[PDB]
This record gives sequence, C-alpha cells and structure tokens, in this order.
Amino acid sequence: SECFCPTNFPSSMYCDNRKLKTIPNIPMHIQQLYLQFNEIEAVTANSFINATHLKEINLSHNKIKSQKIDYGVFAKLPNLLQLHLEHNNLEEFPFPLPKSLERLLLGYNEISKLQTNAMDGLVNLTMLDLCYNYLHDSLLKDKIFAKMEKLMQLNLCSNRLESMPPGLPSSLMYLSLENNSISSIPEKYFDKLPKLHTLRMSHNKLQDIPYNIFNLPNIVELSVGHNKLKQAFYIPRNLEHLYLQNNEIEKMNLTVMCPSIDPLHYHHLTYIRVDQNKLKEPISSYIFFCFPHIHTIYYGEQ
Ligand SMILES: *[C@@H]1O[C@H](CO)[C@@H](O)[C@H](O)[C@H]1NC(C)=O
Ligand SMILES: *[C@@H]1O[C@H](CO)[C@@H](O)[C@H](O)[C@H]1NC(C)=O
Ligand SMILES: *[C@@H]1O[C@H](CO)[C@@H](O)[C@H](O)[C@H]1NC(C)=O
Ligand SMILES: *[C@@H]1O[C@H](CO)[C@@H](O)[C@H](O)[C@H]1NC(C)=O
Repeated sequence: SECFCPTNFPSSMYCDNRKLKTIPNIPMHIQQLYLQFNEIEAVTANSFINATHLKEINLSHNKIKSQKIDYGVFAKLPNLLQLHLEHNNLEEFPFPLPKSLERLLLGYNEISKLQTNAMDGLVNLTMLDLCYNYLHDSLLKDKIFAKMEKLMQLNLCSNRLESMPPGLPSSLMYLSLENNSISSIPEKYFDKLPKLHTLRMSHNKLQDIPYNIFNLPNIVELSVGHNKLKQAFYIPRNLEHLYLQNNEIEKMNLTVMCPSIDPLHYHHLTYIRVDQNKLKEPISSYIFFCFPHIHTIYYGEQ
C-alpha cells in the first residue's frame, strides 16, 4: 500500500517521494526499487530478505548513515548492478558490496573514511561517483582503484584532494577532479591512462605543469578553467573542446599550440574558451590553418 507496483512493469516498485521513514518489505520478484526522496536513516536486512533479484536500488536523497546500514544487506544481492546512495549522510565508503556492481553513486555525502581493501572485488564497476565528499590524499594513496579494470568513469570532484590520485586503472576514460586543491601533476602521470577521453580539472591550483603533460592521444575534452596557468600548451590531435577560462594567460602562443601542420591529419579542435584570462587581442588568425575545424573561440571579457 505504501508503494506503487505497476502491473505492466511488474518487476518495478516505486516508493519514492513518500516521506517514508523505513524501507518497506520488498517482494521477491522486485528487480528495480525506487526509494529516493524519503526520510530513510537505516538500511536493515529484514526489508530485503527475500529480494534476491534486485538489480537496481535508488536510495538517493535520504538521511542514511554508514553506521545504520546492516552488514551484508547489499552484499548478499548477487545481481545488483546499480546502487544510488547520493545525497545521504554517509561518512564512510560502504562495505561490503556485491561484486556484480556496475554503477555506484555516492555523491553528496560526508565520506572521510575509506577502509583498506573496501574496493576489492568491484571488478565490474564502470562508473563510480564520489563527488561532494571529504576525501583527501591519504585515503587514495595505496592505488585503491587499481583493480577496477573495467572502470570507465571516476568522479572525484568537490573533495579535499591535494594531489592527482595515483595508480588509476588504465581502462579509464572520464576523470573529474574539479574543485579540489591540486597544484601539480607528476611527470609521467598520464602514461598509463591512454584511454582518457574527458579530463575535468577546473577549479584547482594548477600552475607549473610539465611541458606536454596534456599530450594525450585519445583526449576529446580538456577542462582546466579556474586554475593558475600562464601559458598555452601543445594541443593533441584528438582534442575537440578546450576550456581555459579564468586562468592567468597573457597570450596564446600559436607555435606552442601547433608547431607543425600535417595536412593528411588535421587536429580535431572545435571549441576554445578563454574568457577571463589576461589577453589583450584575439588569437592569431593562423589558428584556423592548423585547426580547420574550429567553429567557436569564446573570449568574453579579460
Ligand atoms: C521471506 O520468505 C521466507 C521463506 O524463504 C520467510 O520465512 C520469511 O518470513 C519471508 N519474509 C517476508 C514475507 O517478509
Ligand atoms: C562481471 O560481468 C560478467 C558479464 O558481463 C559476468 O560474466 C561476471 O560473472 C561478472 N562478475 C561478477 C563478479 O559478478
Ligand atoms: C567546491 O566544493 C564545495 C564543497 O566541497 C562547494 O560548496 C563549492 O560550491 C564547490 N565549488 C564549485 C565551483 O563547484
Ligand atoms: C612562443 O614560444 C616560444 C618558446 O616558449 C618562444 O621562443 C616564442 O617567442 C613564443 N612566441 C610568442 C609569445 O609570440
């Protein structure tokens, strides 16, 4: 009676936006369970005991605390693929979790603790969202993501990181580190991240980055706005979108951006954003000969 189970979508149960204080008893045939936007504090075993076929649980926008999640409640679900726990009051990374897990969303919590080996076995994880938490470098230093060899997307934005996370898996394609306090990137950091397509590092403290740190063969989006960069750098062939707003750039040195034109493979660059730098004039018109696909250069004010 508290939830709605449509007869035409019989494996789905909607318990969302109902001011629920507790998770109701879940029938055994339920595969998609929506409990978001409630006032739930605890996740107890008694609610899930027969619900062995759960593939997706949304518990986002609740008041769940780490200490009120019963041991094993998620881990005993052998087909759980997706777990949403964003917008809760979690202080630590939840464990144990089932190894079937593919997508785990933990954004907007208070995660400041991450137990040694908490990520082990999550070898099927493709998406991990930890944005808006309290992570700091010591939690990540032992290469904790390294065995997640299917991980495609890692969101670590709006945390308390001072360094680039070490030993990220080589599968990774999307890395967000926006709104941390990262100031350098170590020399060969990207050597074992050849699949990186999207790198978001806006709102950090980047300044004296290595020459050709961003010479990345599969990068498509590079977002380094609101940092302290003084110079342009070599644009890699694959890049399409470049976000450089709100840095300390006096001139975009076109020769550094493009030292040679190869007319058999033109660079893919399509979009540059450079507003709120210290540029006196537009970039040299010769940019269009190295980057023939440029459709927009946003200058705003400087
Ligand atoms: C779940 O089913 C078991 C039988 O495997 C039963 O003992 C238990 O009481 C049931 N739980 C419910 C209806 O919540
Ligand atoms: C991971 O995914 C594949 C199917 O894509 C499956 O065969 C394998 O059993 C899964 N591993 C775990 C530990 O759930
Ligand atoms: C940075 O993160 C803090 C919390 O860590 C948040 O309040 C702030 O808005 C964030 N800034 C941006 C630009 O996202
Ligand atoms: C471009 O960069 C090179 C090396 O940093 C330098 O020799 C040259 O003067 C620069 N050209 C400009 C700023 O127009």
